[PDB]
Amino acid sequence: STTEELAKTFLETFNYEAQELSYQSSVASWNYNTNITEENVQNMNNAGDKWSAFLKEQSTLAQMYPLQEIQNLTVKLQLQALQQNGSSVLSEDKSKRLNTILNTMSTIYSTGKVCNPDNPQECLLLEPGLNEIMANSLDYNERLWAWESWRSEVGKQLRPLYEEYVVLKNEMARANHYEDYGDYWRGDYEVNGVDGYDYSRGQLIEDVEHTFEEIKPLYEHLHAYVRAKLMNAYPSYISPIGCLPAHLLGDMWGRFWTNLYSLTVPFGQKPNIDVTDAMVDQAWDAQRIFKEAEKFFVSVGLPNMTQGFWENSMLTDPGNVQKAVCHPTAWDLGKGDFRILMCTKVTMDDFLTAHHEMGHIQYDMAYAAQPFLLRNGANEGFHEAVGEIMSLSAATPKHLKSIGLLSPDFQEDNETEINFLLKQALTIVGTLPFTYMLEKWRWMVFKGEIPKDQWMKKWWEMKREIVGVVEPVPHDETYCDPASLFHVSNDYSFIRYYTRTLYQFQFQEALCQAAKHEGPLHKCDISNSTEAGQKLFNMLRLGKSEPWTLALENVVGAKNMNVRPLLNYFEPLFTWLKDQNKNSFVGWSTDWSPYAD
Amino acid sequence: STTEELAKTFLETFNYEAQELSYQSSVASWNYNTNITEENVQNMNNAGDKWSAFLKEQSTLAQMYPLQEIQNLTVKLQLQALQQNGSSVLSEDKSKRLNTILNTMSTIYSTGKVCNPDNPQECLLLEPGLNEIMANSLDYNERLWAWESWRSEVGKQLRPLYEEYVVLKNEMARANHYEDYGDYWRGDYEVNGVDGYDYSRGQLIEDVEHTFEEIKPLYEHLHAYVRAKLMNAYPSYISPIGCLPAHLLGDMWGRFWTNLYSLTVPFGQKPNIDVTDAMVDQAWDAQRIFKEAEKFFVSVGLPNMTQGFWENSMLTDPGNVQKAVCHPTAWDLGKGDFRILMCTKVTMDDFLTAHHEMGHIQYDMAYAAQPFLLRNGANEGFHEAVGEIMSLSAATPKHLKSIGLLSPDFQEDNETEINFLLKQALTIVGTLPFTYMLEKWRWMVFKGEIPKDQWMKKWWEMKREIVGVVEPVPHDETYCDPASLFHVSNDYSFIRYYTRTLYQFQFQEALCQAAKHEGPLHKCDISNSTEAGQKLFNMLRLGKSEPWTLALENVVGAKNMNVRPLLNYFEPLFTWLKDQNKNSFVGWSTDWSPYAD
Amino acid sequence: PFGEVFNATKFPSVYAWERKKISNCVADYSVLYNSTFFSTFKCYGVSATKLNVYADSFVVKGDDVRQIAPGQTGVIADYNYKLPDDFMGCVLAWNTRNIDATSTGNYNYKYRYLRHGKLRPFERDISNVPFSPDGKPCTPPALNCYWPLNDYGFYTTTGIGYQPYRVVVLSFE
Amino acid sequence: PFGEVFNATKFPSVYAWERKKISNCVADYSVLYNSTFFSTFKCYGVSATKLNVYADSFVVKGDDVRQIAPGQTGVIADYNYKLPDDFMGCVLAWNTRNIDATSTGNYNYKYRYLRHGKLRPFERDISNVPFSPDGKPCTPPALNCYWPLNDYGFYTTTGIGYQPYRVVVLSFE
Ligand SMILES: CC(=O)N[C@@H]1[C@@H](O)[C@H](O)[C@@H](CO)O[C@@H]1O
Ligand SMILES: CC(=O)N[C@@H]1[C@@H](O)[C@H](O)[C@@H](CO)O[C@@H]1O
Ligand SMILES: CC(=O)N[C@@H]1[C@@H](O)[C@H](O)[C@@H](CO)O[C@@H]1O
Ligand SMILES: CC(=O)N[C@@H]1[C@@H](O)[C@H](O)[C@@H](CO)O[C@@H]1O
Ligand SMILES: CC(=O)N[C@@H]1[C@@H](O)[C@H](O)[C@@H](CO)O[C@@H]1O
Ligand SMILES: CC(=O)N[C@@H]1[C@@H](O)[C@H](O)[C@@H](CO)O[C@H]1O
Ligand SMILES: [Cl-]
Ligand SMILES: [Cl-]
Ligand SMILES: [Zn+2]
Ligand SMILES: [Zn+2]
Repeated sequence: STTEELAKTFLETFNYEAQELSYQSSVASWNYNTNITEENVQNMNNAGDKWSAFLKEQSTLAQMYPLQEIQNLTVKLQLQALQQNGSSVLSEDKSKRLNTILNTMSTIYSTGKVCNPDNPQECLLLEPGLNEIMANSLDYNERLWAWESWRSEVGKQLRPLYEEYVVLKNEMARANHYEDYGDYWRGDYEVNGVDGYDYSRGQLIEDVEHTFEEIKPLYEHLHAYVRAKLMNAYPSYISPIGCLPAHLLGDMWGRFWTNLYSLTVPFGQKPNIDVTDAMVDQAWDAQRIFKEAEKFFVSVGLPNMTQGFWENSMLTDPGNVQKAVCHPTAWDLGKGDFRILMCTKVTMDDFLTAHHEMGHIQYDMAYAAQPFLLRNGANEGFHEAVGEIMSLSAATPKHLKSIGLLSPDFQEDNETEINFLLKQALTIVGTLPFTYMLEKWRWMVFKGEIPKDQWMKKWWEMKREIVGVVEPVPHDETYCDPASLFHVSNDYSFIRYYTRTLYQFQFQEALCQAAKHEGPLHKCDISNSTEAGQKLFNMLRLGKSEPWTLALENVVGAKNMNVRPLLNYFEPLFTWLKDQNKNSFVGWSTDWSPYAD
Repeated sequence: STTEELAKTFLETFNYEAQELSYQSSVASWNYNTNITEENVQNMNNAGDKWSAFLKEQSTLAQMYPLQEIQNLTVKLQLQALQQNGSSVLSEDKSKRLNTILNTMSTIYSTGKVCNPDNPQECLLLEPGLNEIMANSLDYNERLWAWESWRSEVGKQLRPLYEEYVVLKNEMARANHYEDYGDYWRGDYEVNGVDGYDYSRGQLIEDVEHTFEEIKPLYEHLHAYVRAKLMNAYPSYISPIGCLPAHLLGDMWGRFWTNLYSLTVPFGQKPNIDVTDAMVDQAWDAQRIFKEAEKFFVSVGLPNMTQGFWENSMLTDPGNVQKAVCHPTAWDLGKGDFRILMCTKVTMDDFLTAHHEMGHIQYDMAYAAQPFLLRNGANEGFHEAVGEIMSLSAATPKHLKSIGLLSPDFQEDNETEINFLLKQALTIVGTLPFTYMLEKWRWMVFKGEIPKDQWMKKWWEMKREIVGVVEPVPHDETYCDPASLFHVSNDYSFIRYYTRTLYQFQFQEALCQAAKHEGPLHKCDISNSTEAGQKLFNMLRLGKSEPWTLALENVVGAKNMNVRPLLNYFEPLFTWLKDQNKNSFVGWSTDWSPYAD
Repeated sequence: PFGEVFNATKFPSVYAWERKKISNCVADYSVLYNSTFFSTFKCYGVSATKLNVYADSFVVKGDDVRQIAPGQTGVIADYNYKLPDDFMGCVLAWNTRNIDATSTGNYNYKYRYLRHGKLRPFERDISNVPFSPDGKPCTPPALNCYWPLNDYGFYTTTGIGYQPYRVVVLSFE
Repeated sequence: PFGEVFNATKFPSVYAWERKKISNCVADYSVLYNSTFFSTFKCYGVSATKLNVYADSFVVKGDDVRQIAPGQTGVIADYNYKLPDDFMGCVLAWNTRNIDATSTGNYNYKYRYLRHGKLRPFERDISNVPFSPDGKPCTPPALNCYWPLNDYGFYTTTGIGYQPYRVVVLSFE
């Protein structure tokens, strides 16, 4: 028996052993999140330790089989996946220490608090403390305070830790034959052997940068309009040719402009798309929210939820006495056990949230029959992309009508549509230069292209150049502003947010095309269109099985990320913008700052 | 004074006089074709004599100007067109006689009636009586009757006249230094002195056939597919390898397979693309058709019809008491007086024709800007192609939806697409061999290659070889079947319909490029494309002031006619026809006869 | 006394235009302001009042009206009736299909289509002498000799640009 | 004496499935036909009665139940219990989550996942010897040595396809 025969038998033994440890890991981890007891945190650790120890043991064993001795993608792919070496490639102490760093950065961002200098008896966290301010405060200075505090207290603390984090993390990636840690992360998008369907790590930067140029015009116009609008809410604070003060953007970082809607809304006269109140009028309970979601997915020819989902899911918060974490999630425990943990409130945002979450379950269900190691989205940018799709079709005024939620007399005049579209751009378009920029910095830091002594100098240079955004207070290298955002100081790649964002529009357009939809792409609703489901299921059932390029081509009919569908969605807003900006400056000066000098 | 000098003044004079005479001729000609009164046939002749005599009196005087000594091309062409010898180049008797043949043939055709063997009182005229039978009967025998009566009554009558017409028209041809009348007609396409834009007479034959070879595979299948379908319609009258019987093709001659749609429709449970029923159901009238087609040309950027067009056109049959010639015609009387004469019926073919006809009018308006002598289509085929360009866009389901002849909810799939492409093929593709074959016979006859004692033998040989059609009863040389067509017995070149259909798609491929059109060519509607409108108009206003070769190149980028566009337009159907045809013979034997029994 | 020019039963040919002198008179002008009857009302002076004139009348075809203005390219401005480059008042014109055109064809109106040099402003050529493009006295039916006054021919059924238009030019001094 | 088979308090692991021979008896089969208690009831012979047999008990996973038919890809078919190509009677399955699974995990049910060559119809492999894919004796913890027998792991919370199913195969001669 050859190397390939000895590999299958090795993998098979893995899948079976992995199913049990992993199922135990998940159930324990679930019981925790749903029943926070000291007996449970003990169990989640118990099962999480075994399952992790096992992986390590297995990977080290899996490395005893050379993967270029295998002419068989399926198995080759599995063996490669299991070859997550880890920080085990480093020495005993460069692994313990690194994990020490990883944990401390985490615990600092999670426990970090700042206190009101005018009332030091009230110390605020990020959530919900500072966050509330950054979303709702109209006071420039209060806003300035929170913004600066966060980066000045927990920022400076993470600075040293982050520096060592970068050295330690880089060694690892080098020892795994990657250029740097960045290159390690780009790896997720790589494809070796299939022809044309291949994709290199660097091709990602290329395809991100090329595709990003085609976004500037839109963003610049979005920027120009919001700048004008903000000038009104903070007169004298903002220059009409300048960048936007970083602390005025709707949240702690300006990752999303969502909360700017109140003061950037195009037609403030027009009322709600919000059916929050329409839903209550019919005493709708969680049962109906999900049954509906379920009905949505069955409409495109996909399956009912599993009996176990209805039996084992947590649909409503028990309040006090048995408390739970309430962040909405889709759980794929294994052994055909699917469930959602979500503290359903009765809002529209939650009705829609159910459609996102249940997208995941539908995806997870589709790729169940794949080899254990291969059950996951095609890349990091896939799962959420499928999630957002569902949210998009459900929220269309066409769909709320269909459900019997929107008043059947409400017509789609040119104004309600730009209103909504702007709200969309504030979150979807707004976040793209921020996301690109963030990784751009991160990537360059890992290559050595940005020295320690110019970390912050180069960050803000890029926030000005790339994002149109400026520090309201100047920052020396005592700060580490980037790490003051969850993903940075918690070691998660951040480019998925970009690639997904495009994927999801690629999906949409192609799914709506499959579905004979007539109007603007933004009013689309794939509901009732089975041939859409089929076009989607074709890639949904693949999991991590075949290269994301083919996975995409299955649904869109092209081997790459194309930004063109993204523009298409926002096309009627883009025109309005170009005209609204008739006498506004479009673009920014990198030189002007609010503290000036 | 020089020469180019003295020439201008003469042309100027000719121009201002010509206009006056030519208007009086048309306004005469018109009042006849809309009121066939005795005093009107008088007047129509009169002005038309005072006009032809004039041109003759002026043609001679034109020759007195050495054109190959003039350096302004604008005036030379004008001078050149006026240097036309016509038919007065024949002797005294040979001119009155030819004109008598022509007139009699015209009258034998228009006055022909057949009377039922079972009813010497019921007689039917071609239009509507016979024609209705041919467009609608499912009765083998009825159709056999109509078809044969027509060729026995009118056809035999015409035979002697046609033979003598051949001889007299050849004599005029040779007297004007042409090989034969065939070569004479082939002249329209000729261009001398331009380099790379020249085109010779014998070069058209070469081109038509070169290009017809490429159309064969498509026609062959269409044929196969319709044969199978006609076998179900007429059980046991057709061989699965035989040519189609000529009285079964949907009209009196099989010029168009259009009326075979109802019995050849690919997918008949689909919502009908023949909007005739839709139109009737919505109680549309002639006004609605034309007013609708006007709206189409406005949408691309062209002008409305003129106050005169609406006041003066005849869009319906007056009935009896006031009788007219119903042949659809696009009139350019002169002095910016444009109208359409049409006995509009509420059908889809008439809807399409309205656009075609109005197409002509729009072309005529466009080149009203030109010197009198240059106010025409770039060649005989340009006008017809322009008509058909419009008809191309208006017939798309996309456009029917838009006018509301198709439900706004009408959803396009691959079956509706095939239905549409099939119906288009029946008309467009199916006329190609018929037309090509009709002309070749004529051409050959004029060339002398065919003797009197073989006239019908060679027609029917060619019907079998080239068109795959067979006479249902045999025909000795008392018969003259070609003359049963209006164009044959009313002395009109036919190949125009061939060239037209090529140019047609050439133009469309360029026009949809201009309208920034997405998918396959058959899905393009140029409506609302001012850009596409602009392109067309730019070649419209040139009139006959340019060689068609250059004129064409300026629209589409090609010196010659090209079949590629047509072929692309039909591709999806070709591919589908090939697979539909997998259980039947594709092609035909020339030996099977419905009468060899 | 304006309703004696416009409102005149008859009007002359362009090449033979008439001029009416208007002195010692009061005109309100409102007879012209208050009118959608006029298809053309272009003033190269103003649009006001002083209660104080030369009116030129003639018939031209629709598309020839555009030549009745300062500047202007040919045939009606060139050989018939030329307005001076600056010097100007108002130019009124109106569609007279139902008056000067007959469904059978009206050819009374003439114009000059051949002349040995452009007219100066306000000049008036009345001659019917046969024209030769190189000096030469003429006698028809000889070749390269033409009678220089063509008829219009105004039918009821023509396009607007071919229909007859009565035009009155007002001058001030 | 069929109730002594269906309703036996415990069931065998597939790899060590039990054959119980029934002769000199009369049965109605009505005790079987009528019952939504049975998830799978697929016969591969007939559907009548004669009052005359082998009964094979065991447990597999929901998704495995399909493998207990003539044909079938394998693992449970391949290495544990193989039905014969043509020859056959009936096959009865049913959900036993409440009996054969716990919220903690139940791992008493074994199956074989490695073997040199598939089984012959009705063959039974009871051996538990360390395995290497090219023969050769084996001594784990060594690489490429594995224990051929796996534990099922049946939990209340799993999906139906992962729930334990008590299966009974009836064979006719
Ligand atoms: C021949 C081939 O390429 N496909 C097989 C596939 O059928 C099977 O699932 C796998 C075993 O894990 O091995 C191979 O990849
Ligand atoms: C300026 C010049 O010499 N060109 C003229 C052209 O303008 C005129 O329209 C044409 C008609 O006779 O003759 C010449 O081509
Ligand atoms: C300007 C133009 O060319 N179109 C006009 C349109 O304005 C008008 O409303 C309509 C009604 O008579 O006639 C024409 O379509
Ligand atoms: C042919 C076509 O698509 N016409 C559309 C028409 O349906 C639409 O209502 C109108 C108003 O914007 O514009 C376009 O002309
Ligand atoms: C007699 C003649 O054809 N002249 C034309 C003239 O009408 C026109 O204004 C000019 C514009 O370029 O071109 C020619 O010179
Ligand atoms: C050796 C292996 O594990 N491959 C299996 C095989 O049982 C099956 O017959 C084939 C279907 O084509 O592909 C896989 O599912
Ligand atoms: Cl920051
Ligand atoms: Cl015939
Ligand atoms: Zn999600
Ligand atoms: Zn035509």
